[PDB]
Amino acid sequence: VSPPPPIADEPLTVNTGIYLIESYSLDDCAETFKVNAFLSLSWKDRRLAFDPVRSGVRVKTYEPEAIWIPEIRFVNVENARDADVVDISVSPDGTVQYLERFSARVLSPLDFRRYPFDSQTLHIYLIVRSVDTRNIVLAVDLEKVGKNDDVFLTGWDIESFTAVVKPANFALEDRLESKLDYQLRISRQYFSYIPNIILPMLFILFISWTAFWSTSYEANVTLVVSTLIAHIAFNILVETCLPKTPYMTYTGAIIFMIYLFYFVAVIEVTVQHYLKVESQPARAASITRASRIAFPVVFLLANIILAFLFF
Amino acid sequence: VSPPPPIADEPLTVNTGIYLIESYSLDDCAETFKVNAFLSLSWKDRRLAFDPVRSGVRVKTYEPEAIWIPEIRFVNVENARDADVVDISVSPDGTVQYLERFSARVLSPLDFRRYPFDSQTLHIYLIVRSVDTRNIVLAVDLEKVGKNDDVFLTGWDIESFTAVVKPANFALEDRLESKLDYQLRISRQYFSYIPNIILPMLFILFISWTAFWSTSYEANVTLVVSTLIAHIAFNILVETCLPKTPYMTYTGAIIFMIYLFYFVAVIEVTVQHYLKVESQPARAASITRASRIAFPVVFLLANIILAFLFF
Amino acid sequence: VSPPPPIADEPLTVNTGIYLIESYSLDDCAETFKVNAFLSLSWKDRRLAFDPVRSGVRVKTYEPEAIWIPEIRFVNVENARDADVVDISVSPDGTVQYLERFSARVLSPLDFRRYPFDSQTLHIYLIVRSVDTRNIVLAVDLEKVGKNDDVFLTGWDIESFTAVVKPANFALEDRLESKLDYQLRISRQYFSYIPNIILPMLFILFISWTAFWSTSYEANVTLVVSTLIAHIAFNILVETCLPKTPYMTYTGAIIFMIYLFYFVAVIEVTVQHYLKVESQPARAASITRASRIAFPVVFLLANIILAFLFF
Amino acid sequence: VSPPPPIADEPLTVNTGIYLIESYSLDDCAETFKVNAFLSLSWKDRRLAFDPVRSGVRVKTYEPEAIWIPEIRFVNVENARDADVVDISVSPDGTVQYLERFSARVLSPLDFRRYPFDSQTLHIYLIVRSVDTRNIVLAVDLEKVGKNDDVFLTGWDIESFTAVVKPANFALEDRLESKLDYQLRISRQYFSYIPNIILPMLFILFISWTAFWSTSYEANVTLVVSTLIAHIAFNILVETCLPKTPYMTYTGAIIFMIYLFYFVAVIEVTVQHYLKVESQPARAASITRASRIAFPVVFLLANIILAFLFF
Amino acid sequence: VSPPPPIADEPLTVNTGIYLIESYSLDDCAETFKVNAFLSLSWKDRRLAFDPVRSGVRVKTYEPEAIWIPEIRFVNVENARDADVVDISVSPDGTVQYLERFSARVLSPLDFRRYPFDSQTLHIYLIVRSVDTRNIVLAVDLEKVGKNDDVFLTGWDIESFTAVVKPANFALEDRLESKLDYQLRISRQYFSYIPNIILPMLFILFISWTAFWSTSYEANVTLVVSTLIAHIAFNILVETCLPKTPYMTYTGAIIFMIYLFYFVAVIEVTVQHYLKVESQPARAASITRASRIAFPVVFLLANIILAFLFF
Ligand SMILES: [Cl-]
Ligand SMILES: [Cl-]
Ligand SMILES: [Cl-]
Ligand SMILES: [Cl-]
Ligand SMILES: [Cl-]
Repeated sequence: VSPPPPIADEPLTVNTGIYLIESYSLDDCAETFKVNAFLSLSWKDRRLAFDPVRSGVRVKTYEPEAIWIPEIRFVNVENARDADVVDISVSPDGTVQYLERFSARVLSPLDFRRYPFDSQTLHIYLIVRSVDTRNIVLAVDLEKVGKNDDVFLTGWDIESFTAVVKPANFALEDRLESKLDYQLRISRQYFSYIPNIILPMLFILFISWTAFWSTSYEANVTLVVSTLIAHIAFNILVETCLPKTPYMTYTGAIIFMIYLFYFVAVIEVTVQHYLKVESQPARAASITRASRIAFPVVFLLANIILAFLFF
Repeated sequence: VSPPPPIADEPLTVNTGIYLIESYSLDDCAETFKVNAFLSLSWKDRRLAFDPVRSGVRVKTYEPEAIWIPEIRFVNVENARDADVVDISVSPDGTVQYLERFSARVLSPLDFRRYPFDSQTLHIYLIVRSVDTRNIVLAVDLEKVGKNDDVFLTGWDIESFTAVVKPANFALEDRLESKLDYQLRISRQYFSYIPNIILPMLFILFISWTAFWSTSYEANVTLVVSTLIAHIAFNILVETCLPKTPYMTYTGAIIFMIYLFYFVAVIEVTVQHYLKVESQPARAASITRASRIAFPVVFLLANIILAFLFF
Repeated sequence: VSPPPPIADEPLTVNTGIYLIESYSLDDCAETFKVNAFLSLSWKDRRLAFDPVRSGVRVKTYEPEAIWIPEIRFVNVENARDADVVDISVSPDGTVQYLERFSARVLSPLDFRRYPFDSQTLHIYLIVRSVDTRNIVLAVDLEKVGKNDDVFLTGWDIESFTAVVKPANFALEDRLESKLDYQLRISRQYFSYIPNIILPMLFILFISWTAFWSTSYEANVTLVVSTLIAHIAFNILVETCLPKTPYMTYTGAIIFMIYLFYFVAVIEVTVQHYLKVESQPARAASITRASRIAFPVVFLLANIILAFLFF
Repeated sequence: VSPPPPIADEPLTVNTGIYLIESYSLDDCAETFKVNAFLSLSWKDRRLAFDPVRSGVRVKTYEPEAIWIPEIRFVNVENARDADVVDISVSPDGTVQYLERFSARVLSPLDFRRYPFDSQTLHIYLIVRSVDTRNIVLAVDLEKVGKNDDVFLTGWDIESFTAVVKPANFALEDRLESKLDYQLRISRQYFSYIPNIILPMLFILFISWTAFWSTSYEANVTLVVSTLIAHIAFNILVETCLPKTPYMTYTGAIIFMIYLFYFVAVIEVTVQHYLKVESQPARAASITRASRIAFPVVFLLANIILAFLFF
Repeated sequence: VSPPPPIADEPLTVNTGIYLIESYSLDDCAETFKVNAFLSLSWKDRRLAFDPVRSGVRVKTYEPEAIWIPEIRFVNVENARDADVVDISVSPDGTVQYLERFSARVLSPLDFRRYPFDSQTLHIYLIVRSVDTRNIVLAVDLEKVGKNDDVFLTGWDIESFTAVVKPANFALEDRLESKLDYQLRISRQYFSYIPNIILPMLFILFISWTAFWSTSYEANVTLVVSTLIAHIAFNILVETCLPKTPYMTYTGAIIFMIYLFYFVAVIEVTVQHYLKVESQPARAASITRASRIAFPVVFLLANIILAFLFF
């Protein structure tokens, strides 16, 4: 079968709808997520119009092979979606109501700048390519756009699932293409990061600052260097796959700062020891006493600056 | 072929049954489990009724293509099930007995609050979407619901496999959906956690408390900081992928408390040393002596409170 | 097509055979193994019997579609096997000789109690479900059961590949099922565990016992605590994915004992130091001197008890 | 069908085009990348020519089976591509315009010599094998070569996607092969390596150099050996799967140098201590004082030499 | 169709050829490698004979379905090769020339005894099972055996790709099988192991030997025990998945020896300290002085013995 002909020169409108049944496997490192949903399609085919009285039914059911069906695809998918046609209904005026259930792995970039206090807009791009006999344009049927109440993404809060009504019409490979943007907004559940990651990492850093209440060089070396090892080992324990970004992130800046702090603490411990050995205890004592305040104060200030710069 | 028509207006009843053959890959991180089972279906189609005397047969066998079959799907699956039709039998009255063997990856959320002493109810939701001509409703054949004796889930005790008899009937995209809840009750085998994880982790923490029987600051620094490293290294060794939860868990609270305890132990060691150096040994001695009791007592008390709050 | 009818009321016997070509990927954690083999099937169909006089051919070759073939499946597989029909031969009396080459991922539970000195019996369960007209029973053709000489399983010694001749006949989903048990006996190659894992782990433990020849508390703390870190780090290096078991294992008991030994060694080091500081060197000296013998002796004794208890 | 015959002795020209829709999974370890693209093909088959006036149509649409299609394959793919034919249009002169959407895993070697400041040229080799009746030659339509604006490779800057116009024509197994080289130029986003990896690794090395301002052998041993552990632990934390190369790399040379530096620092600490103990403090003091300058200077010089040799 | 009949009772010869296009993913742990190659087949089927004058063609082209094709399989594959048929050419005498491009994961055992200075012979076994009407025998067409110049295996040098001309003909399940051995000779690129693994590991061991130039027990304990931790941590950093072997390997022996050396160094440090404390400094001094030579000498000697025993 070939596409329905226009009455006049008009393009064929395909009314679309996506209804989320399941969302899962949001992979931060791959920048992908898996979706299981309904894809509803609607268009007019006058060749399928009938008289309900002379035919004996109010609705007609067809097998996909029996009628012409627009070839709809997703742009940002890894491999083509897994689809099962659920229903094909034709109304007296020739209106076709198509419904399929599909599953797909969607490629959608993420912004890590505010991780782990970030929000993301996931995109699902629907596309149709025009045929020789006529142009095909996509539209959104808002009554057929939504999500199941029990839809969840582990580690995320689902904000909304909507579609940008106006399609993007453009030329690709010498034909017109009609593209729709379906948007899934999510915000990361940051709660667990506080007791699990941030607080223990700060405790380890605070342990190193005890070296400012000790004049024992051997003990101070153990304090600063062993806490540095504990910090690295803790980071191995707690690490999750985050991809390499061409921009600076909030977490990246803090982590770099923590390393810088271990380094400066070694400098202080080295300087305090050298001055004592070189018969200058007054200088050594005033540097250590200032460090007791300078280290937590500079750390608190830098964090406020970073929090302000990123949020 | 379209669905069988009704006698009066009554909906078509599809009698369901799921029999577990294999259960495997219960992934705590992904909150999924794989299942290999039988799906039995039964309904009556009058258009299939025959005279056994004329036909010379008491039962008729059909290929799926030859007859109308209800489109049954699973709600909480990653991809649509891989199914192999085993048998289709039609009796003289038009009763169809359908049987398939299928494999599916099921998405079912887990409650980690009581991990590793948790129990879970895994769900397998069966669904049917109604058609234009008639409404399709699902029913449970509790007799045809079971599991093979050899069915095992590594690390779990399988309690029961059943279904909630009453289906959930609701509207979705202008059509009725009939949903059945099949429930697989499991409880975690916690035994191994005691010698493998809990006891060695406690031993490492108890080692740090020996610093309260020593006035050597250099030895105490090594004790507390090196045990903190041992704790982290031990946690790397025994870790399993638990996902990040928006709620506090029993294990999460304990682990945080263990870090807090290493931190407070450093504080004590720092304070005891500072008072000795600042010519106050009486204060330093009474703080260390109180710590010998305060540390195990507060630890035992906090654990009882947490165990009470979570169980 | 439909099954061959019986002459008298006798069930149809399907003579089976499995011949191993390749065995691989024995996954201890998943409790699965992959197999590549031949599945030979043989049964009698009188409708296919032909007179060798007015025909021409000695044996007739058929395509799977042309004739009735029993639906044979594996019980303990993840997904249905990938099979390629190699040959279908029909002899004058209607004896059908079927041959396929298949690959499958088999789910077979393992007993870890004696790991790494364990032996396992891997099972491949063949099954047939009976039909409306007649009952189907499985049998073993011993001349068609075996394995290729080159068959190897990395890390294991293949003892034998046999079948339990008597099938297990039972009811399931209102029909008779005939199940055969094919057994692949294997024993773990434990050799490498001795130089790679056991010996270095013992050396690390023996290092901690040197603390009984030293009265230096600072050195003893480093000895016991740093060896505990070395032990944990070594275990991270050599670990393999053994699953969590509801029973105690030989390795599990030894590893727990090693942790207990590090703990008791800290106790001793703590006690020896405390007694010296509390003007009791005689007691401290006799505890350390006894520990020099008590630690290796108790360790040797406990190991003998455990080895006896598990073997 | 067989290929269109030649008018004179000329080969059949197949005009090719590749348009990138998605690029993902650039695996440095496997030296592979996944691609989702359009493959456009164009050639003339005179047997397909028609009269538009008689036919009443200006374009003819065909199913792949109905007409002869050149067998185009990729050389450097893991498996054959997953392709979906989108369009086949025939114009009155017999010009065929073919379009498919495909996904493929491409094997393309990477040069690690300049990692992480490297640039790579990814190759996608298109090939056609000639037939008995006629020679098939590939051509590029650079207009039909491009990429979607949203195409991204995590951690890389996509510079260009082009084709080398001249195909490589050669004999293989007694037939002509026409090969086209499609090139995807990428350059690694090195920014993040500076704060995340290089700077913390240098800080850890600088900590070891503080041993040159201390005469305490116990503190110096801890400084050098504990920083060596911190360096190794840090490398475990921030590391990606680079494959083993038969050539020396920039990163490989630097990392080796860092280990050599830890070794020489131990030598210095050992020598300084030995001379002091052997009543030679003047020598010990001058070696340590020279090391304060020698270590950073030699490190800065060697890095300049390496940077010059590799860039 | 069925196989071509014999003129007399001669077997059917199938001339084979394998031409390597790509080789990749040599997995040491799984003992597998992936291959992308051409499989060329040639045999005579007189039923396909034609007169070039009548047909107007000197060569005929067929689709796989249209003619009888020998069922060729690989013995040592995981699943079955997935091939796409490239060409089928029949000459007037009925000589068929078949060509397919395939991809396959091949299971081929590796000898780790000499790792990482090892060489391997990878095998690809081609097989054909004979039929009732006639025996099928495999042959090698040497003009159709080879590899593309660009063929590479990351981490390996490809020496040669050849076939053992004489097939292995044997009986299996009452039928003849004709097996060919295709051999891919490779040698490991060991270069990178020298700066990346061997040299840093030796440096760490040499650091422990500095304890023989120090009488400080506390410093010596830190030296030997902390280097042991560095060694283990380094091994975690550089480790690759070698499988467990029932035989001793060169690398296995060296690694065991390194652990033994750390153990004996602790013994020495323990003995030296004990003798000093037990008023025997002369003995302690001569043991330490002998160790300065004994440790590097015994290490150099044992390595020479091991290198001789393994090479
Ligand atoms: Cl799609
Ligand atoms: Cl489903
Ligand atoms: Cl199966
Ligand atoms: Cl391809
Ligand atoms: Cl194969």
